[PDB]
Amino acid sequence: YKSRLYLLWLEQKEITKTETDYRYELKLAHIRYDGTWN
Amino acid sequence: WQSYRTRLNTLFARQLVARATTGIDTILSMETQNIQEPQLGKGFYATFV
Repeated sequence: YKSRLYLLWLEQKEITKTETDYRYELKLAHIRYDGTWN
Repeated sequence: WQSYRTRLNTLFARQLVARATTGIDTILSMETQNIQEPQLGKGFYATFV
């Protein structure tokens, strides 16, 4: 995107409500000009 | 400010990223220095000679 490499991924978090259920989050990270990642 | 609008940020770096994929020779070029940014809200440009 915008001629830059990004990594997009889905993560799962376990939550007690008892009963077990899950929370989901999407994360996005990218390469900076010096080669490090954000 | 009253009737004036002052740009506070820049989008240059975002457009630079794509140009930058070819290296320094592009980054520091005159073409790069001619990147345009969006106008500050409703309005228009005009020439007065």
